[PDB]
Amino acid sequence: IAHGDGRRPNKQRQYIVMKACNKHHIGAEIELAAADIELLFAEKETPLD
Amino acid sequence: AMSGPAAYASYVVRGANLVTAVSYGRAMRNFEQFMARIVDHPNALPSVE
Repeated sequence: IAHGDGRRPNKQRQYIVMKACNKHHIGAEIELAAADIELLFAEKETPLD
Repeated sequence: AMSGPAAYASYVVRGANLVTAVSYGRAMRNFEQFMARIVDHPNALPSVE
């Protein structure tokens, strides 16, 4: 505001505002079986299999 | 010059054989012929013919 008393009136102003992202990793887990990875590829056998 | 079988005899755990095999962990042989002496003719005496 321009005001007319005996201050020092001040000129135009300006600002520098720096913002940055923040990183987040997230880590989970799956274990699988020995036999499951094995018998994923068999075929053709008895209706029990 | 004898005579005899030209092949083997099969055994598959198809059908209701599979059920007690998977669940109860004990199985049968010829489940239907096993069943017909219990649900159809339960009083049948042991006779060879």
